[PDB]
Amino acid sequence: TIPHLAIDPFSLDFFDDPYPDQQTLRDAGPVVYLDKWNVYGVARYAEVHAVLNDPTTFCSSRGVGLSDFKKEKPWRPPSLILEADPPAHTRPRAVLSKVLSPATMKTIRDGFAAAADAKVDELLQRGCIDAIADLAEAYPLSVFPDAMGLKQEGREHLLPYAGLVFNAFGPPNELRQTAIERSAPHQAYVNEQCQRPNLAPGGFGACIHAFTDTGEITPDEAPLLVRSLLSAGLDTTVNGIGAAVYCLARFPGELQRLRSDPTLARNAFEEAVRFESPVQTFFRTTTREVELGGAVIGEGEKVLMFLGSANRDPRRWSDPDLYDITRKTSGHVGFGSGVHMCVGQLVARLEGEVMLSALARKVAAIDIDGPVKRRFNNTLRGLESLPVKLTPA
Ligand code: HEM
Ligand SMILES: O=C(O)c1ccc2cc[nH]c2c1
Ligand SMILES: O=C(O)c1ccc2cc[nH]c2c1
Ligand SMILES: O=C(O)c1ccc2cc[nH]c2c1
Ligand SMILES: [Cl-]
Repeated sequence: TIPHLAIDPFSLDFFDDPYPDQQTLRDAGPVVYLDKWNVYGVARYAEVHAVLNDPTTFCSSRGVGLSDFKKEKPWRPPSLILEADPPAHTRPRAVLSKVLSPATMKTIRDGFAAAADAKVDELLQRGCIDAIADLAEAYPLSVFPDAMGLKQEGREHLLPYAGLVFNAFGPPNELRQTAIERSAPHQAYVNEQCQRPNLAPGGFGACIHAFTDTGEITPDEAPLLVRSLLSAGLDTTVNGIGAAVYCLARFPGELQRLRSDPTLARNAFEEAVRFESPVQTFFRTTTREVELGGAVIGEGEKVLMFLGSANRDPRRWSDPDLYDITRKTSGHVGFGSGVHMCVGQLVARLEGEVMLSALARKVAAIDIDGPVKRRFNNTLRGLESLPVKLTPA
């Protein structure tokens, strides 16, 4: 018997306060059935980790949102990387892994760190700033579109295009419907920027298109791979940085430990990813009967993984509701796990580290001062507005 729960993890009330319900999702049993969306769910670390690490049984090619692409029309042409299984997955994965490699990171690191220090110096001139518009959004907007080689015009579409992508993995609720109704101008902007003549030399976009020259990908595949980094590579980093600042603001003792040792920046960012989990959920579809958490699930069944919940499961983590910058974070699933584990994670940690290093060296206190506003999305967790006073060191 699988416990049935009436919890809607894509409701606004859930997003506004997910932690009691994520507890119930873990504590009802290792596998649950959600009445609202007629789907099975796993919320504990053990099951989440196990499902991510068996892609043959728990496939991604039938979609990693609620929609089963074997039965339903995808809202757009599927991603060649996220919505593919090995072996088809492997060549696109290899392309993007090379494009966002450690060696690539070394070549852009100094520019990113200089941008982050300039950003923080400038916020300190105003003092009262919005840690989302002025920092978690503005910083990645200042580095990532340029690292891609995007033109200046139309960049206002990038944040809402990714809200659309992340809303679309959800169930058919109002967030998802309104996003698709409003999608056409964002998709048109992204489609044009995926084309080879629109991507500046030296940037990730042109680097992807250079794989056509050796035959490693076709000219039809290359724009779809650029489209993956424009879908996945901005709003996630915005929300991880936003999380990290919100954590440092709510946990003033941790900000003082980071000031005491700025080399903790990279880990303080990793721990914000665990603690907030910007990507809260993904689905897989079984490709055979499987025993999961003691229950036998049939072939062809969607399974929802609660990544945020797994990252707070007291089965795996000591004091999971505490933000601890020296936590051993290795093994969190905020970037996934296994063959699809975030191929952009070094870009994310690069941005997060240099920004928290700049904060570590320049700022003495971060105090929330003004109303905090959450942004609701089917898959992304983050704030719309976080008004803070920054006190210079
Ligand atoms: C804090 C920031 C980020 C978080 C939390 C995040 C989270 C994730 C997660 C959970 C997955 C696994 C998907 C699955 O298992 O189905 C993933 C994969 C991926 N991420 Fe990220 N990511 C972040 C930043 C980035 C960036 C900066 C980029 C690109 C520049 C990126 C590009 C991708 C792509 C293309 C995949 C698909 C990899 C695959 O299917 O093999 N992400 N990400
Ligand atoms: O043009 C489209 O909307 C569309 C939607 C779904 C798919 C699946 C492969 N091609 C598509 C195009
Ligand atoms: O601040 C924005 O422009 C904005 C608009 C829509 C979304 C959807 C996810 N993040 C957003 C930011
Ligand atoms: O390949 C993509 O288009 C894509 C879209 C969203 C996500 C979120 C994690 N990885 C992604 C890849
Ligand atoms: Cl699209």
